Amino acid sequence: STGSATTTPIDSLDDAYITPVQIGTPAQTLNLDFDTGSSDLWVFSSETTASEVDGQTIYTPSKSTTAKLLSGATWSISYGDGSSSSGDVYTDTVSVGGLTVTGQAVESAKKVSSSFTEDSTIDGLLGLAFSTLNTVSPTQQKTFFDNAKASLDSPVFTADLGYHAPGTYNFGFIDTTAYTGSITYTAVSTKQGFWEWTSTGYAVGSGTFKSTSIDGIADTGTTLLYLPATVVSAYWAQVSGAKSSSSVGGYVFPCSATLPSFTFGVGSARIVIPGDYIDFGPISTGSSSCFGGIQSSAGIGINIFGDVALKAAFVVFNGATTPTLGFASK
Repeated sequence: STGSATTTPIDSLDDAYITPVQIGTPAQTLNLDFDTGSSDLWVFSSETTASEVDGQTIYTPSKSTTAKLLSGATWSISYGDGSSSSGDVYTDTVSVGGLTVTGQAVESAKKVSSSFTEDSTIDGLLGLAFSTLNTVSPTQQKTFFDNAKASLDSPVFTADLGYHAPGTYNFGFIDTTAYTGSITYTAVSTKQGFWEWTSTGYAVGSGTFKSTSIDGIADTGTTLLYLPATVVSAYWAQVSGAKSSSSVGGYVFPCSATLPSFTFGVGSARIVIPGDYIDFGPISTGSSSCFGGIQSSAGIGINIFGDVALKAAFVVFNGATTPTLGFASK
């Protein structure tokens, strides 16, 4: 089997991407944030505290003939940006882009933090990291990909995120029309439950490539690119007037600037992030100070190849017995 679904930015900054997912019988379609940095599929639901729902589409298990309470199971998750959610669990039929999993754990939110409430366009998350990170207790549950894997034509999914435009998540096949050149594959460590790999270095603009190992995760659920302070300082030093602002919470730059590209290494290959991808616009409405898309990972504890980086590539998440990651230009 295979599946193919379009993913769409939630706003004009590409702060996140939503992909329609069919849950239950008859289908209830919710728009979920596919997150390769977590491993819970959770949704706004009929159980969610009413004051914490503001515009989201909810899953109502009582209207699904295939929904079953997973008795005794609870879940609770906290994300890197400080947001969180928690609730109980149903199993139900879940389909993405024509690919169907029966018995998928669908985590029903009883509580969500303010950032989720305030984002009316995100109806929940679908985690695509390794199932060892799944938070369901006392019986840990598998991700949608893990459940689908054996039925897939090939044990892979791909992320093809757009810059200010729709893109695609495919399951079970590599669309050879979706990228240019060849795909370069690189080793993954699953030790922390992430799609963790090591980039071979970077360049700023038309500058020379610096060979240096940068360990980090491929995380579709993180907006920006978080890298070591040394790397990030070297980037922003090439933008007149750029500075790290404690009050704003990262590097800012004059909105009048033309940003340089940023290149990262994948083995001997190179992925180029155009400067425009690094512009996250005014820090507040009408400001002439703009927020940078490359930020320091210092104090996160891990480097994160978020959407800023991933949207510059066609990315293969290879879930074969020895997982790997592939990157191609597009």
